[PDB]
Amino acid sequence: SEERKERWEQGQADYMGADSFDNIKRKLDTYL
Amino acid sequence: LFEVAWEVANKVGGIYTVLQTKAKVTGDEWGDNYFLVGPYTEQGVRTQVELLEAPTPALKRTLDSMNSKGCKVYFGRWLIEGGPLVVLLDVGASAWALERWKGELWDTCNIGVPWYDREANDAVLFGFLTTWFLGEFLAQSEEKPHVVAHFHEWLAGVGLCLCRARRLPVATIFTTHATLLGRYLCAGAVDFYNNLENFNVDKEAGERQIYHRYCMERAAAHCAHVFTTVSQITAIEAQHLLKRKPDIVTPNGLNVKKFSAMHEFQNLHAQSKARIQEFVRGHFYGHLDFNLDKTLYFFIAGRYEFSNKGADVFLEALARLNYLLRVNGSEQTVVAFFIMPARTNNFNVETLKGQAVRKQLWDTANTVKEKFGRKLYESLLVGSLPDMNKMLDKEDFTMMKRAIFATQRQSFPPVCTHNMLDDSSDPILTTIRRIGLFNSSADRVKVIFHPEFLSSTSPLLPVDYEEFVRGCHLGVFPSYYEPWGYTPAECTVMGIPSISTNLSGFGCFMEEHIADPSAYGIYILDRRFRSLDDSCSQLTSFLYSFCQQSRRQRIIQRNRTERLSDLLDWKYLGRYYMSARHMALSKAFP
Ligand SMILES: O=c1ccn([C@@H]2O[C@H](COP(=O)(O)OP(=O)(O)O)[C@@H](O)[C@H]2O)c(=O)[nH]1
Ligand SMILES: O=P(O)(O)OC[C@@H]1O[C@@H](O)[C@H](O)[C@H](O)[C@H]1O
Ligand SMILES: OC[C@H]1O[C@H](O)[C@H](O)[C@@H](O)[C@@H]1O
Repeated sequence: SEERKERWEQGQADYMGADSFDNIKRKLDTYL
Repeated sequence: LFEVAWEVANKVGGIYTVLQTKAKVTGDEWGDNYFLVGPYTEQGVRTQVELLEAPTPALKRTLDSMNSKGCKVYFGRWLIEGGPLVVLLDVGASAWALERWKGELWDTCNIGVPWYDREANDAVLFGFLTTWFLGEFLAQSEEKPHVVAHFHEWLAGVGLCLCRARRLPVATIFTTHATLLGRYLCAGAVDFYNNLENFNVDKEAGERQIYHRYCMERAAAHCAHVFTTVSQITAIEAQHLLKRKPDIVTPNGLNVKKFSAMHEFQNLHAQSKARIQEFVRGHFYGHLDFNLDKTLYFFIAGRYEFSNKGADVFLEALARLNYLLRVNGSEQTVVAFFIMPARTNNFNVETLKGQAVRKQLWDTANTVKEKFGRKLYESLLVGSLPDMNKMLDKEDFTMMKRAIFATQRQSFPPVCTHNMLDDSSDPILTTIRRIGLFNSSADRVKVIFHPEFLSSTSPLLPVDYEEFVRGCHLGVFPSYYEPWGYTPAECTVMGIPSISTNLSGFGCFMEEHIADPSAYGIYILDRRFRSLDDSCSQLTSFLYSFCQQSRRQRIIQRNRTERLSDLLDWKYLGRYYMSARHMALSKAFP
């Protein structure tokens, strides 16, 4: 999803869409 | 041990002091297995660091394993003999491949830093370099030991996720000394201590920024094997905001300088106060209408945060105390210093000129002094007691008259020693001119704003920070939001009474460690259960109460305040780091 990459590169990210801490929480458990 | 942090070579109030004070004990108790990692800035950091580019044992393998591969890594001693073998990392040397590191961050943890702020980009680049160095060291050492990696602040927090992605077998400890989100909400003119569970972290993150920073901080807190915070109050917002309760509280200590005599700090205070008196005589030239033996030196230091370090309430209390001292017909005067770095261009002509005329008067008095001494020596050689009127002629009276006339001044002494490039927007000068304080003859309090850190090699005030603090009489730090508080800590270590707050880590720490505070010079000021006006009134009452006591009471109070240095010693406060390391070892591998 390069659109999200460019959007967050611009520095104005969304919160109720596909960019949230839920993904980080769900992927952090795989690293421990 | 790897105490990776961003402030190891560059002077910043936080991080730098705690690491510099801890290094001695943490190296003497453990040995040469202690390693320190930090950045490189072209600001003179190499002056304080004895770099070792040549190969050196105690991890000699990385120098000939990775240094000649497009990176830049040095080994240093810091000039402090606590055995701090520091691993210095250059930031600008390896910055040509930021795109691949951003892609690696996207693959690993969907994090990174936007190009708006270069501070966090430099922090992330330094984190990548530190992780490469640590991985290379593990590869070269055949993984024989189980080293412990410890991280400070978000400027070195990407190391947690970078190491967790690569599954490096190390014990991870993370210690945040300031939840920056709390700092930036407490400056947003919104109450922060009444409630903590009603905050929406994601909504707040981004309008004031701190979204990527918050995400990486919480990721580090979750993935770190051991999480730690500075004070008990720090853990409170950490568990309520980061949703990761610290394993143990780790209060910040200091390396107290023990002297062979108990009263040597009093002598240091006397000498430093003499130097401050010389500076005051320089600044208030032609206006020395107040007794200098009745002069008390208050100060508030630290970074230039107005509503966070408590400078507005201090200035309101100063104005109120001035009003009470004026209406009470008191001979006491109070000189209040404000050491808060704001960008300037240079000094103003008035302050340098004042120092110049002070020392010109010193030279003139010296000249008359040698002439008088020679005439007196002649008289004593002859054997006749002086009649005191045959010595001084008309010429030296003429030059004393000329010197006195030259020092006549009609304008009031300035409140700022430097020439700031934005005076119409400076909060301190704005409120100073609002509360009507201009170092006038009628004013009982005189405000001196020194918008720069003190240094021993300054054209005026040739005192470093510790000496100046030793010279003052009372350190007022009514900080609203700050995690622990170093300035009152070394104020009490050096014997100076201080005014802390119950919203501070130092104030909270000293609250339940001593029965009946404020009897040991720790004027704890309530800012949680009181309004702003009530807090200002209490600060004014504390200042006046300090003013009313005589010299003997001040000396006794300084003795009592100095007696509390053992509480903040790293010997007593270093056990929590040892416990944290033990928990990290137990969690990672026994
Ligand atoms: O003129 C100054 C004023 C302050 N400090 C240092 O700044 C630190 C203040 O840290 P604190 O925790 O009080 O607040 P911070 O400035 O870190 O937010 C102290 O350790 C001082 O040694 C200094 O070196 N020179
Ligand atoms: O500055 P003060 O509060 O008046 O303290 C006065 C000075 O305190 C200490 O430095 C020493 O005991 C000095 O001998 C004393 O003259
Ligand atoms: O908590 C430890 C100290 O260092 C932190 O980084 C903050 O700058 C300071 O306010 C705090 O008192």
